[PDB]
Amino acid sequence: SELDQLRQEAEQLKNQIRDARKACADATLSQITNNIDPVGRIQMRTRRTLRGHLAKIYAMHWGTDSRLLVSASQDGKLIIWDSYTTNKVHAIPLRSSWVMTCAYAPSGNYVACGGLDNICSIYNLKTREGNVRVSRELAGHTGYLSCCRFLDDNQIVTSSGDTTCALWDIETGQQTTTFTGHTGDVMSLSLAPDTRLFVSGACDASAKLWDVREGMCRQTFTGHESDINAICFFPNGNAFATGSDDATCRLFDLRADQELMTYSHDNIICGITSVSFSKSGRLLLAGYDDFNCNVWDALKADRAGVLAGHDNRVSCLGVTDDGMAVATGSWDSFLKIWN
Amino acid sequence: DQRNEEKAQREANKKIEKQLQKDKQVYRATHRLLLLGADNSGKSTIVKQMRISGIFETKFQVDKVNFHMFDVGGQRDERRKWIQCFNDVTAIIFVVDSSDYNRLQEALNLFKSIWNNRWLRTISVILFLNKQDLLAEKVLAGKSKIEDYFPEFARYTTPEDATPEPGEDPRVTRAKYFIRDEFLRISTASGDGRHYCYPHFTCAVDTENARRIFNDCRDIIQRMHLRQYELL
Amino acid sequence: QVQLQESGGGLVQPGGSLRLSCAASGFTFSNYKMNWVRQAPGKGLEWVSDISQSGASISYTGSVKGRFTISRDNAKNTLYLQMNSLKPEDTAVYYCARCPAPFTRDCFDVTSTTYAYRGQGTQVTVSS
Amino acid sequence: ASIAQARKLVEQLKMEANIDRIKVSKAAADLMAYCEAHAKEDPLLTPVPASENPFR
Amino acid sequence: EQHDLDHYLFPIVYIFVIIVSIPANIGSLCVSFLQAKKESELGIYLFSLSLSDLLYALTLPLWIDYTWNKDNWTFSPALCKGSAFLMYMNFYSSTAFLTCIAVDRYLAVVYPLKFFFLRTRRFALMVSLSIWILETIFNAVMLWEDETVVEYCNFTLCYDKYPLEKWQINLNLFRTCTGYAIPLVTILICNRKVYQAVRHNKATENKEKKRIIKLLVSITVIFVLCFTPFHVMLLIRCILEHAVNNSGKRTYTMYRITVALTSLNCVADPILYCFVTETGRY
Repeated sequence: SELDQLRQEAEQLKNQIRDARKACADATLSQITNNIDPVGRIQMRTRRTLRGHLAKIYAMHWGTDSRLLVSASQDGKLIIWDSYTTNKVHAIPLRSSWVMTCAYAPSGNYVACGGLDNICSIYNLKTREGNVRVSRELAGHTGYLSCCRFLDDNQIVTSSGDTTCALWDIETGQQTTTFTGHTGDVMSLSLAPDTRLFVSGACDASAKLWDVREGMCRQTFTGHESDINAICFFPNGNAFATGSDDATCRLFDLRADQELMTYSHDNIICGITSVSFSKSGRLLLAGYDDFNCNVWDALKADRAGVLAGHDNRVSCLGVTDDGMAVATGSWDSFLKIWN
Repeated sequence: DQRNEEKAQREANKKIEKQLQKDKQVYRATHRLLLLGADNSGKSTIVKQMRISGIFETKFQVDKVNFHMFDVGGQRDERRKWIQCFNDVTAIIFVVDSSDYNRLQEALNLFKSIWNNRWLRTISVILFLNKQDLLAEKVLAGKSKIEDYFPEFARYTTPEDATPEPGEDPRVTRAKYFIRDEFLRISTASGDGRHYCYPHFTCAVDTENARRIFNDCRDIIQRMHLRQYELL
Repeated sequence: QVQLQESGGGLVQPGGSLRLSCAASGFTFSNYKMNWVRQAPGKGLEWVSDISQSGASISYTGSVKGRFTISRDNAKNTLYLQMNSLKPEDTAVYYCARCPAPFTRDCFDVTSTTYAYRGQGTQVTVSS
Repeated sequence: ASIAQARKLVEQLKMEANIDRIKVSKAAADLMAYCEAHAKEDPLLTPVPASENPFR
Repeated sequence: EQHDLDHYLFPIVYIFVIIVSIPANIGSLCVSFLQAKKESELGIYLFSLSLSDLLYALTLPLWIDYTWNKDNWTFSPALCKGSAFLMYMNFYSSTAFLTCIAVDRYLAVVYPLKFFFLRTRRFALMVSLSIWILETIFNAVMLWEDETVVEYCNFTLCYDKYPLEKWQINLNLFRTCTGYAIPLVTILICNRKVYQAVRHNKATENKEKKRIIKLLVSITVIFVLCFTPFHVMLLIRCILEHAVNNSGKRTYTMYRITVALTSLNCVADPILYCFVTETGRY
């Protein structure tokens, strides 16, 4: 019938793509990088231990200026604190206590939360009245929100459990472009510094790079064997790292369109929950289910240190824009700043 | 000014901490329950009998104890990811229609997945076998036989520790306790005293399900205190 | 990329035997517990059997106990399920679904309407 | 519908096919050059004295 | 004073108590502070009780040598007065902490869904501080008075003589009432109620029910065996002296013996509250 030979052509296209991608293979990152002096064991200590959350922490996000931090907790709070003096500059109660992501605007005046209610709530942190209040209740998605990022003060990118990513105009609230193509539900998204491209990680072991203006998917990356729980762009914008339940974290580049290295050890076993690069890109920091985070050498694929010190599992991980600190949130209701 | 604003930051911090303590007291008092079941399981009937977008939230209180009950309906059937949020609830209220022999295997599989999950492995399950009147009627009917679907029913007898109704009729009792033991075999396969299931027999007419939930939550918290206020 | 290619589906007389294979190329095999999922015409997806790693802790659904058997060879990344003494009520399409995560004893959404790690599957028909 | 959804996989995979590629060695060299050219700035990569640290 | 019992059985008993109490008390302080970090009021109560036990362990050697040298305090009289004050305050602080921990366990197990405000770190610290302060205030009465007793054959029989102060007899009655009677009855009631609650529990297997039964009965029996003879014989001395306004020497001798039996509590309670304790075992 039509379906049989159409799937035959699809498999043929897969064969052609795989052959072309293998033609790009000349040498692995190891074969070029093997003659670089190793970074060496680096030590990072818990400079600050922010506390005040009554339940597990699900997501954190830094700001444009690497001072203010927002944390999302399932007890129903989106409280934000000043990391320098360990002071809570605001506390936001939520209509729905189940929140799985939080976003700090790149202008330090809006914050967004969203969880199982399928509604992205935007709060006005810099209101004239001085009292935080929900600004626009972004509704229309048919699934739990997994990650939201502020493209601008007026545009936001949200990824939900209904296998869709969206671009919302906050002024009106209606969707602008709907990103479809994932078979599974998307868990994490990461905007590029160029703010014209972004990659998404769903539970179908596939990484899809979208373009915000066109609304299509440019390239598709498939190297994992399990659900993707974290994704992050390399600082230059031509690579991105991906975490998964398969106890590995891989790095794909965009131009060659294939994976570069896999960062994993035999005893890792547990999955990866959050991943983020340093500003230079030499160090890849990945959260883990076994109550700790590991510091990976992005080019040597060797462990350089562990940020152990968390009681429960590590849920979120964020490196500041200046790169002077790294913050990890955990399910023990404690957020720690490492430096 | 810097000193003036630095002291200003402290006062806002203190005000937040005063509110946080006032909210921490309410959070620990209130108990959270997750309601799981299929479309025909019968969650609506019980949720109406204790009550009087996306997640449906129902609040009931008994013996001056506040209970928060969540029902997740807006999500898709895929639940391997959003079920991880409820790793801290007091208990998981599982509702199973015992009168449908075709969805029983799916209910057992869901119970097995919930029980052996790494994140919910410490959450006790208050099992609610609902709509027992339909089971009794269909057992006296004889049109549908459990032998067709569950082939271990033939070599099985009601346990001594049973509480049959005066009008239960032994076949209904045997069938009910077969379903309950089918679930309990999964329950006892893995898990220490941290994990436990509390099967209950309920129907659409039952109006005391809230009190049963209260008693089982009392037992769960009692076991937790046995562990933490070291006595165990 | 993860791929699960099924095989063996065909027309068989009621009471015969046919063997269902499942090629599993795209991931490490021995660290995943796989299932079998069927879907009859005019019905939803339903469980058939499940096998853990190393060929232990085997389970079947109640309708096909004894008649069905499941086995895996990690040396070949394959899953088999042998159907013997078929009945007209076994007409369905069989899927070689896999557990979402490795080193895990709980399988979730293996019978969901849209699953990432499940093959297109072969149609098994029984008629006189 | 099944042929409808499956066809969308064909056109999208066709679009991903006609995309200019580069050798992995060149992307590796670019990644290495970016990592090396910015090594001095990152405090995490190279421990900076306590004066620059705002958390010490 | 026979002085042979005091020269032989007292020193061995007290040195044994010291050597086993000191590490046990230190370990209990460590585990109790760790539990207090984890928001456990039982941690605060255990810390207070272990501090009392270690205070007794530290103050032991003075009284050990006192009993060794035929109950003659060749050191300064203020030293003997301070040592006696420390011993008394330790005993009654331990009693009050034991009744508090029993009441806390009962309030937590029997009523797990209620009485949240009585189970917090703030209340636990309040109770511990109040208990310490009240114990010091109550036992300052002897500090203001004199306990060194000069007895020429000269021997300073510090708090060892038949008879002694009438106000010390009133303090006898007050101590034997409010430091032992209330803790004893409250511990009995609370432990029995906890047993009743644990019996009807469903999650607890039969083996763990038996373990809890044994532990609770052991707590009660150890408390009674280490504290009943002290205050019972103290009341016996009160009714042998105040009523009558050799046998008296023997009565004071067995009173001394009861003192050593109570000294055994400082090694009895830390293990039974922290080592059989699984959480502290980890």
